[PDB]
This record gives sequence, C-alpha cells and structure tokens, in this order.
Amino acid sequence: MIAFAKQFRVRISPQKARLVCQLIVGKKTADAQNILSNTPKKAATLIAKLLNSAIANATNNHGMNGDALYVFECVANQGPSMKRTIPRAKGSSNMITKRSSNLVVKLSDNPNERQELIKQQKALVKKRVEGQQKAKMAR
Amino acid sequence: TKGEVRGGGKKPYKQKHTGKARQGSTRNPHFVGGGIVFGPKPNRNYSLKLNKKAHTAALHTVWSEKLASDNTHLVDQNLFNKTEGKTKVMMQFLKSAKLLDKNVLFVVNTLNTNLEQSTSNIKNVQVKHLDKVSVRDLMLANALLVEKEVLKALEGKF
Amino acid sequence: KTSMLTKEQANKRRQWYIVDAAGLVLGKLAVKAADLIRGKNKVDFTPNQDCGDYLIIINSDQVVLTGNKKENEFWYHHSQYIGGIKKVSGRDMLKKQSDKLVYNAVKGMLPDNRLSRRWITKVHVFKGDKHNMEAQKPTTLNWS
Amino acid sequence: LNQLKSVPKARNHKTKTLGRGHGSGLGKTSGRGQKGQKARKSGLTRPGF
Amino acid sequence: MRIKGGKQTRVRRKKWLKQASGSFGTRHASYKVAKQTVIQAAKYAYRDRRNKKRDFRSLWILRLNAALREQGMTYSVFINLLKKHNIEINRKVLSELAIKEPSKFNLIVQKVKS
Amino acid sequence: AVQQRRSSKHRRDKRRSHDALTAQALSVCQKCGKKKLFHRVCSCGMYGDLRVKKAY
Amino acid sequence: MHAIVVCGSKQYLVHENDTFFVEKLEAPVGKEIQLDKVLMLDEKIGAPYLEKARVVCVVEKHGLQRKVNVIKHISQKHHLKKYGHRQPYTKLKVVRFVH
RNA sequence: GCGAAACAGUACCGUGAGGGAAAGGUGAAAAGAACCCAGAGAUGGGAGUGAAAUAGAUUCUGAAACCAUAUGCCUACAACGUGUCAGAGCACAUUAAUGUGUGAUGGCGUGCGUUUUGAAGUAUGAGCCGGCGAGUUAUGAUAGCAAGCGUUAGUUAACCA
RNA sequence: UUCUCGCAGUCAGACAGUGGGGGAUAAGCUUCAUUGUCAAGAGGGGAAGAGCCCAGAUCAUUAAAUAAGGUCCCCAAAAUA
RNA sequence: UUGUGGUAGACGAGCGUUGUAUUGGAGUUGAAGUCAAAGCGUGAGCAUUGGUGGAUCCAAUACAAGUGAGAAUGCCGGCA
Repeated sequence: MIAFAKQFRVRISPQKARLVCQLIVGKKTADAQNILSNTPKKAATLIAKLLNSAIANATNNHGMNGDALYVFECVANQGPSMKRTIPRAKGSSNMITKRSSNLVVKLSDNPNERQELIKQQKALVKKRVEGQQKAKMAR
Repeated sequence: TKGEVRGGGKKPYKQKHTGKARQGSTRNPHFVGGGIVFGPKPNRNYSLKLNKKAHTAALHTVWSEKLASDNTHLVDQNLFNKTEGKTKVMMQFLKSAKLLDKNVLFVVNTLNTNLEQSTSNIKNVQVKHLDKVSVRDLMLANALLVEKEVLKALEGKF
Repeated sequence: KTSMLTKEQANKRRQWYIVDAAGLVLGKLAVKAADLIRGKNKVDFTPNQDCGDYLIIINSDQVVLTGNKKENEFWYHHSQYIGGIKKVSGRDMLKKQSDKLVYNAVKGMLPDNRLSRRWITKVHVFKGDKHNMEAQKPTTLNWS
Repeated sequence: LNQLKSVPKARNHKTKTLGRGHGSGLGKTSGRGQKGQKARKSGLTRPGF
Repeated sequence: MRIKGGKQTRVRRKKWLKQASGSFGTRHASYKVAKQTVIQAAKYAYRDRRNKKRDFRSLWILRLNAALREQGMTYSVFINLLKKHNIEINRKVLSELAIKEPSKFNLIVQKVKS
Repeated sequence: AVQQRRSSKHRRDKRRSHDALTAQALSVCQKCGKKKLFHRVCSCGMYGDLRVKKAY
Repeated sequence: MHAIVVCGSKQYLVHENDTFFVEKLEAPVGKEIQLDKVLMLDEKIGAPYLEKARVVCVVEKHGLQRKVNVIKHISQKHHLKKYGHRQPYTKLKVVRFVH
C-alpha cells in the first residue's frame, strides 16, 4: 500500500512544510481536506492538490477503499536550493539561498503496514545469515 | 613548478585586515592551480653502472644453467628450412615437441628467412641472435632450441 | 577467571524503626542513622538496590550540647540576595527546628549522591511522640 | 629464480622519508630537533662558517 | 605516475568510526572528535583496570566488616585472629560469598574460636 | 551579540518545538455542503445560513 | 556440597553442576583434571593449605578473552602506542567430587 | 593533465594595459514513459516500452557530512567533554558468539595540535564533510652494507654498432 | 664513563633543600655551587597540583602481603590505657 | 639472567597503495567501488556474508614511486 504522490521542486522551504504537516500526519482525508482548505498557510493549496491527486490515483490507478485511508508519513525533502547575491551597505554583499522542496506523502488503509518493513529487513538479514553459514559448509 | 605555471605574482588579499591564511600568491602549490615541485622529473639518468667482468660471469652462469636445464635440445640449419611461413605445421611440430605453454626461444647466427617469416605471429615463440640475446631473454623462455654453430663460438668466447 | 560477585536485584524491603535522642549526642546519632540508611549494616549491600529503610526519630529537642557550643558555633543559611546569611545558635534551633539541624548534619555527613537525596528523606524526625508516623507498626531499635 | 620468483640477497636497506608518518618519527620535527636555523629552507650554512 | 588514492583513507576513517558507537549524537559522527573520545575511553579503560581491581578489595573488606561488627568483632581483630592461630588464606570476596550461601559461615565463625 | 561557539542542533529543535501550531476550529454547515471553520463564512458565502452576498 | 580451589592466584567457590572459566592450565578439550590446591570443601580445612583434598573437573573448551584495544598515548607529546589484547582461558566444569 | 575534454582564453572583472573560472558520460537500439486518470499546467500516478524504469532524459555510480521519519528502550529535582566498569529493567536472537540492542542506578572521570619552564584552559586552530596538500632529482663526495675482480688489477669517458 | 666512526639535539628552563650574591641576609624574585624532581615519568599522601613525601609501570587477571600515609562518618581500614 | 615509562632524539623490524615483469586464480553463476552485519588480527591490516552495482580484479615475488592526510587563522565543492 504505497499511494504516494511525488512533487519534485516547487519553490518553498520544507522547514515550514514539516511544521504545518505534523497536524495532518496519521489522520484521514475527510477531516483534513476541509481544514487544509481553510488553514492560512502558503503550502495549504499545494498539499491539498497533492493529496487530491494521490486519492484519485489510489482509487482509479490501483483501487482501494478510501473510507480508511490516512496520511502514513510526512516528508519534505531538501533538494538543490538556488544561490543569489544581494548587495548591501559599503559595497558589501551576501550570498543568500532560495529553497525548493520535494513533496511525497503515502496513504495507508489499515492500522498496519509498518511492521512488515521490519519483517522484510529481518528477512534480508536472515538470507545473509544462511549465506554466512554456507561459507563454512565447504568440505 | 612554482614559476613554471602562468600567473602574475601578487597578493589578492591585503596583508592586514584579512582573517584567512596569508595566501601571498594567486597560485600556490597547495592549490589546484599548480606549482607542484614534487612530481615527474625528466632529469634522472635511468642507468646504473655494471662492469663487463661481472656481466660475463653472469652470462657464463646463465648458459651453464641452460645446458643444465636439459630443455635445450639441438636443432640444425637444414631444419630451419622446409617452410616459407607456415606456422601451422611448425605448431604441430612444437606441440609434438611438448611446447605450447612455455616461451620458445631460437638462437641463430645465419639469419634464415624461413624462420623469421615464421614464429612472428605468436607471443609464445620468438627468435633472437647470440649477439642480441640478454640474460632476461634467456630466462624469459625456459625452453630453447639451440643451433649447432653457437656451441663452439660460445665455448671459445667464455 | 570468573569468581563473579553476587548482589540481589529488584529485591527491596524497608521497615519502620524507633530511636530516642535523650542521652544521644548529635554526632553519634548522626553516624548511626547514616550507616543505617546507607546500607553499611547489611551483609547483602548493593549500591543501587534500595540500601535504605524507614527511620523515625523521637524527642530530638532534649539533646545535650557541651555548653558554650550552643552559642559558639553558628549555623548560617544564605538566600539568593546579598546579606542573605541568616545565622542561628544552638538555643535558637533547639526551640525552632533541631530536627532540621540533625537533618542538615546527616545530609552533610552522607555522600552527595543522586540517591542520597532519596536516602535523606527516608527519616521522619519529630520533637514529640504523638503523631501519625507511629501507626505503621515500628520497631524499637534504639542506640542503633 | 624466474620472473615468477625473484628475491635479492640483503638489499633495500633502511630508507627515510621526512614528509610523511608520525608514529615512527619523520613527522614535523623529522629527527632534527626544533627551532633550528636548518629547519628553514636552504639551511646548512657554508662549511667554512 | 599519478594515483588518486582515496579508498584507503576512507576505509581507515570507516574503521575509526566503527571503533565506537552509540555516543552522544554528534560525537559518533565527528571523525576527529570521535577519535579523541575513543582515546579518552581507552584512558578510562586502563585507569579503570587499575581502580576496579584496587576497589573490589575495599568493597569486600567493607561488606565483611559490616557483618563482623554485627557479629561483635572488628575486621582487623579478625585478621589478627587468623594470623595468630590457624592462618587460613582466603579472599575477602569469598568470605562474602560464604554469607550468600548461608548455614556455612557458621563453620568459619566456630573455627575462628581458638 | 555573537556567541563564541556554534549552537547545538538540540537547542535548535527544542526551541523550535514551541512553534507547534494549533488546529482550526470547525462547525457544521447544513444547507451548504461545507464543513466551515468556526464563526466564519462558508465557501457558499453563507454565514449562519444567510445568502448575504452572492456566491460568485 | 562445594569446594574452594586456587587457580593462578585466585580462589573459586564452586558447587556442583557449575561451569566456569579459569586460566589456561594446559588441558586438552574434553579431558578430566584433578585439582589439588583447594581449601574448605565440606567440614574439611587445613591450616596453611588443605591436605588430601582434590576436586574433579572436566574441560570443555579453550577460549580467548575479549579483544581490548589498549591505545596508550602521551598527548601534546606525540605518543600514540597501540596494542590489542586477548587473554587465553579454559571453560570447564566439575563432575561429581574426589577426595 | 595546455588555463581550456564544451562555441576557451569563453563568460565575467576594470575604462585600459592586464586579470581570469566552472561544468563529460541515457539505454543495445530512444522505442525518450504511446493510451487513461487527477490537476490550469508543469507534473504525478497507472498502463506501455524495454533484459532491467535503483535503465525515465534529474540519466555510468551514488559514501561522508547535511535534513527528516519510524522498530525496541530510556528520559521532564537535575550540577554532567555526557564515558568506562559494574548494573538491573526492558526488547530480542547473532560472523553459537564467555549473544545482541537501550541503559534506572553505583564508583570514578576539568579536550586534540602548537610552541613550549610549564595549558583542561579565558594563547592560538579548527562549523562539518569530501577532495587536495608540502624531503624528489642531477653531478659528486663521505661512510656503511652487499656484490664482482684481484695484487702490473680493474674502469672505460666521450664515442660506434 | 676509555678509543674510532655515523647521526644529531642541546646554550629562552623551572621547583625545592643545603650554603651563599644582591636586595629589606623581602618577594612563587634574580643569579649561583651541591643534592633530588619535572621537563622526558604516571601512581598512592597532601582536597585539588611538574617539581613536595613514598614512589620508577609490558599487558591482563572479581589475588595476597606491605611503604608513605591513614583507620568517628562522608571515604577503606582499632581498639585499649 | 636482564628486562620490557619514555620527549626531542638514535637504532631495528614491519604493514598497506598505484602500476611493470612473470607465473596462478576468480569473474552476468556478477569484477571493481559501495553501503549493512553481531569476525580475524600484537599493530600497521586481512576476511566472510547478503542486497545495490554492472565489468575487471586479486593472491605471491621484485622494481619505480604525483607511495601513506588532523590540524598549516591551508585551497576547493556542498552543507549548517
């Protein structure tokens, strides 16, 4: 159950995006769409459109319930920001940065879909332990 | 080196009122701009003195090893003929003479064209003349087919 | 190679005791309270397994001090402000708080350790013998 | 003694590189004390001095 | 003859990083500071291999002396009693473990009677 | 003023922790199909049921 | 019931059905060794050293102590001498008794 | 490595002499993600392509430091370069290994160079990571080791093949 | 510790005692001769530590007997008169 | 038997890296480089396993080293 929706480089600081989206992580979309359409934040429309596209993809492209989906995790990645020079007093200058962001949010259907990650990590370390065991099995 | 790179000698920084290192040059060997004084030097001799007496003693020892190696069976001038450049029959000969893997060296003093047109397609076989054979080349083969005229000349040379 | 020492873990027990202060003098009662709480009297002492028990001290006010000491050595407490030193004598503390005085003495007598603050509050000190702390069925362990 | 096996007889004696290494000397002092004139580049004044 | 030579240094730094782990945040990811903390921990280890060996003796002596004074006789007089008659060599830790196995320290305390 | 040393990330995150944002107050808007934030107007332009102002 | 043995310079109070590590005493794996420098087995003690008292033990493996990294250094004076330490030992257990 | 693997002495700097950078990599063949969904679109998601889409044109690769979130644990009366050894408690089960992961608490613990009489220092240096970064060679000499020759030896320099 | 050969560093030291020079027979003062220490070497006692006292370390060991010093409690060891 | 502190400083004995000479091996059944793991090491270092990865590398001996990185208020790139 991935239901992700990547964004790839809208110009906004992810520092504020994380801060605004703790309030929606782990909760459904019906109670979140109204509040995001009403919250006074710049990234509100962005995240609302992203989650709408994610829901549309989940229902159409894959096909799931919808009544039990909720935000699995926040992440607002730090891609290449852009550097510009600004002049100041006494013929001095500073070299300021303008931030961009990658936005991708997964949607989960059950109270689960976390533990199997640990299960498969344990599996890939097990296949290592049998691999190591077979090393000494040479005769 | 320092003066071998292009660049005007001058301080980009003022010697005072700067918190960075001294940096009294635009280019400095600890930059990537160059100035390296430790690199490839094209002035070595690439030669070491070796006396002819010790070299001749080494030749005597290596030919003694060759005669004692026993894998130096004799060949004749007439056998170097009978082919133009046909290595395939020569290859069948050499595999019938149990040499395929180890290098094979030919000694000669007459410069037969039949052998030189052959044995010049494979790295495992090569001919060389007594005046030009070196100790490394002798021990590069471990498998030599010796001609009959080098014997008396080598004995008299000592 | 292994002679590993054995100490109990997660095992604890604290009892109620009764001790007098009529003939006692501050130093000896203080050392006995300190090594009682501090575990210096248990065959199975463990530095981090509740070495302390519960103590009740009764009638501290009639403690005897060697004369002029009561007005010779002065007990000072500094506040956060300048001139914050409030200075008291033995006769003053004997009528206001000597239980706090022996409290201070045993706390300065005990190691300054993270557990010693929990050790130091294990003792209930009163100038009388009619209070609630006597309803826990204590034991008459005096001169201990 | 072949190209597959070549060992000399007691050669390659003790070498000294003063630019690298710090666990066996030859570091910054490089076995010649400290604050000497010879520490500066092109030391070793004229033997007649 | 130019050689980049980057793998050996990064392998050595990986080894230095792996020397210690679980440190206080930035320490377990700061190469030079991690090396210095590893050196300080080695100093701790040596100094402790001294101190703990010298302090086990004190701990055993105290834990015996507590019971012994609860039996009525001091530790030093006990050592003298051993010395003057029936010199029994024993570890102070083993006299501790004799208490942990009860009903047996009684044999010692009856044997100490000369 | 300037500190002699760089600030640890732990005070960065711990001090920023107070910047946690409260949630919005909502209501129930019945005639207009909206879950309107409390004591404001809805997307239909109806505040407490009145078409005071045109939708568009 | 129990015994006290002296291995190296250390005493060991060992009861029955107990396994333990001691110093390497040149014992092959799986062999039986009678230990004699013992004291206080069970109402049995000798004044200087206990006499006519032994204890059976069976070795099960040889091991090396945990590799400690002793890096002894003098700071600001360039001393950095490093060494790694593993100490041999033997893991063994008693069997029934012997006296 | 020529400054310059590219439209390089280019951009750019000064008004001018002069100064003066950086950046390459698709797949096998683009067949370069056709068709559908959402959105204004970029784009994303399906689907398809293709051996592979951790091959998607963001393209040979993708460590560190940098920024996040979560498995299991601890932590909101506490004087600490935050670690060692002991140590429960908890959660587990490996390069079967005197098991691992965190560590309530006890015992103790004033950085690394630098130069220095002597620095834990309020002397200096370091924000971090990565890369780079400073005893070579020529002609000789000195001494040692090793080898060769050998008491009218030995060596050839330059030079020729 | 004498001889030869090679490689050096070392001439900005400090502390204390013993006796001195100056000074105020003043200074953790300077300069000295001897003695030891630190530099160049840590530990235990002095609460703290380069020079003081006992000291002169391959490493490890859940061992014992001692030196200076210490044994009402912090903090480990005793009492008797 | 003597030891086995140790600055500067002297000695001895070593490890690792690049490539040339050769033997030898391995290699889409997956080289290098990579991260991850709960090894071996007296130390310079040497493994093993599993996934990324997509095509050379290593074992042994010599030779020549743009041959050994934590500091230079070092230089660059990115990041605070």
